[PDB]
Amino acid sequence: RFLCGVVEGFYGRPWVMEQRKELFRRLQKWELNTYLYAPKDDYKHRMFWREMYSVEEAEQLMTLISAAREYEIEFIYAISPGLDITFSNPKEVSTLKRKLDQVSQFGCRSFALLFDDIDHNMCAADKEVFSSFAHAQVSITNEIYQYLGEPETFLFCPTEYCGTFCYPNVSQSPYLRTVGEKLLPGIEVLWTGPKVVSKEIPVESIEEVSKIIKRAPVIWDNIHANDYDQKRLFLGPYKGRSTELIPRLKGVLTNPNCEFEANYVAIHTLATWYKSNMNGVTDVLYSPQMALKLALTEWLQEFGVPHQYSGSVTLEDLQLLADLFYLPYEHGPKGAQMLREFQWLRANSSVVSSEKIEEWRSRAAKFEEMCGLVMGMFTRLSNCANRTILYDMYSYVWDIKSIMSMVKSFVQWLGCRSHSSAQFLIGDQEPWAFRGGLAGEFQRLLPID
Amino acid sequence: RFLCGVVEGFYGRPWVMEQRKELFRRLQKWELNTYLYAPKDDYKHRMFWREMYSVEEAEQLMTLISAAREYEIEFIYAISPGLDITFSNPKEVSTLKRKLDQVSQFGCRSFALLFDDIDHNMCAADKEVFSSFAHAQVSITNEIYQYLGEPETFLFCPTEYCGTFCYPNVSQSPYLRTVGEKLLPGIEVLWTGPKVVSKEIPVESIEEVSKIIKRAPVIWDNIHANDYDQKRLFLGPYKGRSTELIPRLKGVLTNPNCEFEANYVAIHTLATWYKSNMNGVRKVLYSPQMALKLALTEWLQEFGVGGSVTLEDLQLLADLFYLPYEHGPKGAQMLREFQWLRANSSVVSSEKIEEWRSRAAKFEEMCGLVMGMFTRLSNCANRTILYDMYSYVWDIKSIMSMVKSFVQWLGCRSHSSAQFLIGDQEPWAFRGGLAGEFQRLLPIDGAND
Repeated sequence: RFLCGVVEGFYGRPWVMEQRKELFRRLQKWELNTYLYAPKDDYKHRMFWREMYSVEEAEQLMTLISAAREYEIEFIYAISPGLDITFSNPKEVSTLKRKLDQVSQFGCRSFALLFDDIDHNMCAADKEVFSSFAHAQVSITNEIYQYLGEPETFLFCPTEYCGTFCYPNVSQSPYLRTVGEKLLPGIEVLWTGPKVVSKEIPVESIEEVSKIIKRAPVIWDNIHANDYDQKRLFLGPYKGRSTELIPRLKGVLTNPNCEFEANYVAIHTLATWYKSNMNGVTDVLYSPQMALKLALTEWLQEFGVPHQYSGSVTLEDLQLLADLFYLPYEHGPKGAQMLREFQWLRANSSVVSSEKIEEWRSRAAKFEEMCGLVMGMFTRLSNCANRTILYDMYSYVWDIKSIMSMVKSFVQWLGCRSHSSAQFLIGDQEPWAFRGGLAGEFQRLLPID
Repeated sequence: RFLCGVVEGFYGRPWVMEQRKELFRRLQKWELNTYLYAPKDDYKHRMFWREMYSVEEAEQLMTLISAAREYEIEFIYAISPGLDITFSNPKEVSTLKRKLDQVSQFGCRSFALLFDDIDHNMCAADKEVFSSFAHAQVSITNEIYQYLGEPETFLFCPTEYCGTFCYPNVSQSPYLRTVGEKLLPGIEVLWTGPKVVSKEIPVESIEEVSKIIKRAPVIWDNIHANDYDQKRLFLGPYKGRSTELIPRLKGVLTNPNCEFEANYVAIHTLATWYKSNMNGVRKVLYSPQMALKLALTEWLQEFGVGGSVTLEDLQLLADLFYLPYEHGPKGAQMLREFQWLRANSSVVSSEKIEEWRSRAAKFEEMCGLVMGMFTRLSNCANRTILYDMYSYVWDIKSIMSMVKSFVQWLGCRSHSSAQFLIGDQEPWAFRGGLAGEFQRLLPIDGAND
């Protein structure tokens, strides 16, 4: 039993039920088998957890679970009470029991309770009754696990769910020691990696946290998570994770972008990565570039379902789009090539000599060709017939077009200003000082590398 | 008489029909009377305008027109033929006639021809039949206008509508002379301003346009439109417009933000500019500050069901996202305080450093006010208003917290190391993506020769 699926786990704009039914269709085509419902800004889930659903909310949740059971996807209703809860008071425990009982009647078999992004200080009665935070949380998890008759897949996310959040280490922390000692063995734990956003989840960190919890954890994976930076978007493949982590784990649950239609690659490459191996003890039987190419090919076929009726987008346009928006700690090959060409062009911009003028103007012409490629990419993407995918990522491609036009203008200005032929950079483009709207001003007034 | 209303005329995701009915309810509540439907990223309006409506969206447009007529708002179905239109081809004119005629059979009574961003001239036989491009546009506008038997309100938007678009000057341009002579009266024109964002439309620019168009223009407002960057919104007043423009104009149409729920303040302050100030003809009196206070009071009344949001939070929110050019008083105060502190940064922790610490204490207090504004706005009952503007308040929250940590490092500059915090966020994990990196590498005023 392996829990390979998608956790909705971001902040702000939760998905709609039609999007989740399309997600359940998408997982069943890709042989994935789980879905963890935990949207942080759904107000019946986090900010108010004592409040019960209405009749229409129960109906849409009931048909959501029915669509999941139709599509062989294990719906896991999670619930995060940790912002305001008295664990010592049994009234909050019984209210949580009532809420989990009402969601039991909607057809849910798998459940979870989540304790994330909360301060480590407790109440006065919680400090009076119980010794530490982890003892109270593991007593709540054991009480809910006994109250629901020990479900087959129950998930528990700790407050120190990554390597930076736990102190002093992953092994000397008293929190993970209490969690590993006092927990029932059928309850799977959640984990993220060395950070909240992990560049890599190495094998040895998984093995030492499997020592400290005495179980194989399920990695909540915020690789393509979009909630911390809403100016960014990630369309890279499922990289940074070795294929030998599958026998050392109980599940991989990816937390994708806040926009649903930008998540074809981020779930399909996870499906290809899970299809690499399933058992047995720079990567063997998995290439992230080949999984990225397969994801973009199937996504181009998704684009071609309405095609052009009611130029079209090509595969090279999608590859440029994925290379422009790749990873929280990486860019694409084309994006890094454009970065190093612009850094070269602004290096010797002030003094350019002969053969030096020849190579400068040739690489400036190559940069203008790449700028025309991104203009053609945006124009062919805006002429597509799948309108929902266009509306989900219109701000990002609009922002990269509106930046790259002025970058193309400044490279044309530098081509003018290599020789003494008057002009000004102000006369080429107006030097605006209001990008971001008092956020980019503070961002540019803050130091970078 | 006067066409004071809202043009839904941006790039991005167009609004759904139910929030358009909510918009019609708000326009009925604020004594506005117009709505210019022209969403530029719609696959039936701008591109593929020749395609007839389907058998499931025709009833949606019919119910939208009937909901407009219920609240006594003039639905103006604009159409943008200017992508691949052949003006001299009569079959294209017949397809345009059938397309407008099927909206005329949907109950729509006002129509508009829109010619934005088509300033490229005609070609082959199209360019030689007509003497100028404007002659072709006013001839097909007169043909459509007499085909419909002269409707009461018809709007012709040229491509030379911006003051910098008209070449040369305003009066010396041949386009505005051809439009002002060879177009029939009763077809009112659309004029944005001396700029495309229109910081200040004065009386004299309106006189210089009205002497060449021989009528009064209905003024387009991109004063709160965020379709050019989509990284900020605008909650400011209707600043930059004299009260005496109402007898010299035929209408004012406001293009608001692409997020619908952030448009309460801008449309309401337009309403307090019009219906509370000089409805009559009078050939300074409107206070933008009191209009902003009234708009924020009514928006606070919208915000109720209880997340305890106060009016100081909304004044702070409107000051954080204020105008395309200006900022709020509190936002400019925070920016000038932060640049004073980063200019007068203490080497170690007499007179200078004490005043520095006092201003740093006030700065961290108002940063905590920003945090309180976000955490009270996240607890509001009406979730859709939160979901529309979540990215902007999240961005300003995270940027304000990093700026507060940088001020905390600046208070102990000799003691602490690795700048603000070494937490693998020195590029803020490449904030903005490639758009942010190329924007920071653009020489606005830092590397400006």
